[PDB]
Amino acid sequence: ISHGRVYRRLGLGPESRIHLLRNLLTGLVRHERIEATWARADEMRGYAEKLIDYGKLGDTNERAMRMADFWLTEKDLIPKLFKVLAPRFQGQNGNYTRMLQIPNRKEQDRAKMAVIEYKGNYLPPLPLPHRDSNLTLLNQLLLGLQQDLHHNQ
Amino acid sequence: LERPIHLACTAGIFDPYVPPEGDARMSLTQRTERLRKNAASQLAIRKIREFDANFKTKDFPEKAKDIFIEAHLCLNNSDHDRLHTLVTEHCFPDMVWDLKYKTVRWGFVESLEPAQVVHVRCSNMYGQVTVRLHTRQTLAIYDRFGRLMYGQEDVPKDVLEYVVFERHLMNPYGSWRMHAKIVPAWAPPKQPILKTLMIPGPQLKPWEEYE
Amino acid sequence: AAPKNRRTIEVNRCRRRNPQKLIKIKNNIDICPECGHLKQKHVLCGYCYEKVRQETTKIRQQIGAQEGGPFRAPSVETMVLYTGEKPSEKDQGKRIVERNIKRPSWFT
Amino acid sequence: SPTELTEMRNDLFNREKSRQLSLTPRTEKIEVKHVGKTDPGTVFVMNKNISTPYSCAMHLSEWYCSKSILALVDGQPWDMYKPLTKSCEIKFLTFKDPDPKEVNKAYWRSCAMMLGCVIERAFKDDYVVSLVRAPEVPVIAGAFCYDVTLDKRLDEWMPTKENLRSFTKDAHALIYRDLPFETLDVDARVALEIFQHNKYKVDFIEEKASQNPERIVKLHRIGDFIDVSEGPLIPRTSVCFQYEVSAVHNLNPSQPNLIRRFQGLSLPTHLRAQFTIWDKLVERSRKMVTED
Amino acid sequence: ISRKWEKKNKIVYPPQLPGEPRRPAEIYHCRRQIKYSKDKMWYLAKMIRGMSIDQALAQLEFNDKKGAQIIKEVLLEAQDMAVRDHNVEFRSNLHIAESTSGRGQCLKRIRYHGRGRFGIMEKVYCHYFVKLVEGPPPPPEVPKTAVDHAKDYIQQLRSRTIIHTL
Ligand SMILES: [Mg+2]
Ligand SMILES: [Mg+2]
Ligand SMILES: [Mg+2]
Ligand SMILES: [Zn+2]
Repeated sequence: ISHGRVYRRLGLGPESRIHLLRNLLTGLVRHERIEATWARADEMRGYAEKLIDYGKLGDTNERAMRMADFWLTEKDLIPKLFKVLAPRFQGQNGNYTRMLQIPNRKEQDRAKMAVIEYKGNYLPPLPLPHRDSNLTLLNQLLLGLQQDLHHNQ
Repeated sequence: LERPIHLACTAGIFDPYVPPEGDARMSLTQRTERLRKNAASQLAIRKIREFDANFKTKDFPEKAKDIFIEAHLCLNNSDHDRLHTLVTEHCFPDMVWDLKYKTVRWGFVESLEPAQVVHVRCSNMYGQVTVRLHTRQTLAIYDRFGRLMYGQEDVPKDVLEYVVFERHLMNPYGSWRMHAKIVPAWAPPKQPILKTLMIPGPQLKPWEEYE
Repeated sequence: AAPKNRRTIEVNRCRRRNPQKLIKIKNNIDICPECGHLKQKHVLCGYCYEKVRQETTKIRQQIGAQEGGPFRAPSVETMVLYTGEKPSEKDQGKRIVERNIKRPSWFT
Repeated sequence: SPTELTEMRNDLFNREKSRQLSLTPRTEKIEVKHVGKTDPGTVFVMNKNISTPYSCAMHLSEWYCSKSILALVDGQPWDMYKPLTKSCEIKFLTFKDPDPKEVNKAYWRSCAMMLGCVIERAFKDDYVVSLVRAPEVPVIAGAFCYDVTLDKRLDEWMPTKENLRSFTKDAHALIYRDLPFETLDVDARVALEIFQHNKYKVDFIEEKASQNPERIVKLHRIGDFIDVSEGPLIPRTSVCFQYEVSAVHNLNPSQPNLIRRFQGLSLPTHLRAQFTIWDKLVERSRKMVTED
Repeated sequence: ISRKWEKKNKIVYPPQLPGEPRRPAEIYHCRRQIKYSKDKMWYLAKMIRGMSIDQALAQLEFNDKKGAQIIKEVLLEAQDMAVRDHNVEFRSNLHIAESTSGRGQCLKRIRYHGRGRFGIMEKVYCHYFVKLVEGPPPPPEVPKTAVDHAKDYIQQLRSRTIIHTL
């Protein structure tokens, strides 16, 4: 009976879970694109989004600095969070991270894998799933339906 | 190797005779040409006479023709034992290597024109005689499963080929055996395989890009 | 508790060939438009993804040389330029990573 | 009798096939190069006038066979089952291409032809049904249209809902048969002979023959049914999955000969539609279509 | 040990006469000493039975089992020799007629236990066999209709005879 609980049980315990997640978050901020097991990447996605919000609060905020200090073990990253990532995501209200499933791991444990990144990074674009064009057969028929309904009141 | 390896034939042709463009006609001339190159080739004939003494260009084409017909007919029966006597060790793998697990039906239709010796050479000592053959033949090759993959069951097509025979003059038990065929550049292309082929393009790893 | 009788191959064949124990056939396998290799509908193409990361490693390798040591992350945005490209006015005051190869067609 | 026309028309169709098949003696090899994005550079050594683009797809893999609806031979759309004629570069088109304009037309034309086949055999042999034309309508119109002239006896009978439902049942039967769309490029003379009785078809053949420098006219056959075509068609009738004969509308200026336009919608297996989406599209396919 | 599966590719039939259906090609291939349980390999071999070559490869590429890659590699080798050596025209025109696993020669080792007791462990090997038959996969299985079931029942009734009498 684990109804309503919003966390995975990871690592050696609750504290170990935080540290495992913290290490992934630290890697994500530095490199902006990280591969982990799909479950662990999903666990860390929420923290990645909330960290940007703390960065938006501002450099001078004391709580933001303490939060940034705890989560970014490599302390050179803290300037990056407040002066690079937060300015980038000023317009958005959320959805800063992009997470997609990668083919399973070829390492005899066949782990389910994911790629987690921050949006807007400098790295080569991921091969995202592109929806079909309006020129396809089904789309054109729907486009015809849309035009008639809009034009005819 | 303590014992020297024994070779009864030599791979290749000592001097590859170049057929004259247009020779495939009127199906003299080439008869004169062997006379014309007598210095290069008659001397070879003279040496062949010494070790043989019964080598007459007049009668060799008949014997040379006979070997050609019989050698191929072994392919139908697949009598490799006979065929080894008829052809040299250089010729044998070329004829038979790709016919394994296949059945070939080959027959000889009447010869269009008389066979003629066209070029001979000598080198312990080997003597090679090139002969010119124009003949109509039939060929059909099948799969393991009996399905036809090449040729037409029974239609005669005229063939002009130049076949090199060879003999080991020194050996007492040597004989004239089919050795090689010289293909002229001007020859028309042979019939294509019945089936259709895919020639794969370059395979590229993720790093690479097509060009 | 230990077995009271040997289990016959007739019983055993019913256990290990029951449909519940068989490998399910997958209906979500599709071919990738760009590379022409196989993929699952909900999963990224592994061939195309393989291209992206190996280019990423090349970029990150160049980054390591420029920084030269740990704890040298910039406080300014980063940008990658390939041979034949020069920083624009908007590119002013941003770390530039230089790559010997030409700009990949897919990368823009 | 109508059965006789099917027999005689089929005989002429087969006679032309053998004549062209016999026309090519021996085997001549044509090199056709794959120019598509995937598997680039592959060269298919095919036989002239016998092999088809489907055979090239067979060499590569089953994905090409299942997903390829059309081929681009030297920049022109070709039927998958139309024998290749000369050395060229070939590319395979699918329904999910970024701009599948040519594929959409071929699917639309084929579905219209399937409508004609159903109509001919639907009515009782007592009445006389004559196929006039299949107007070329944009896919945006929302339905494919086939024009037909029924007997004067039915000059004021209109199909009911059950009658229209009956038509779709025949169409689905055609799909289940999985009949390949045979292709012939034939000179006017033979096409006119096959379609001598139908005045409407005859004039259409004349137009489509004058258009080309020679008298070549495209003929396509589904089973026994035969028809003239505006261009390339789908490989097989199994491509269609959802099919509907939406409605029939009488063309008002048809006093000399009452022409009734038949309308329907279809979608391939590759692009299926959800239940609700299909219903809404079907409703919009029951409205008149004006060729533009 | 016996190695008859390899020999089957050497059978040569006589030329077919003009009035006869074209014989489909058959290719036999195997990989012998595979470090993998035959019981485990059966499931992978079972799944691809009857499928086309491309369909079998697609399913194997996305299976997480160790044996899937082994079977896939064998299937690709079988495909190449079919076209290269057995006069198969189209690579795609192939289906899995037979696919099964057999026991290999195994090695006996010692499994240590708690109190100086031991057990005999087996280092298991297995073989994998396939036959590829040219042509589309045979049509799938069609279940009996209700009318077919009724017809069989009536035949049983009509077969009844008066038993143990003249
Ligand atoms: Mg939960
Ligand atoms: Mg122990
Ligand atoms: Mg045991
Ligand atoms: Zn891809």
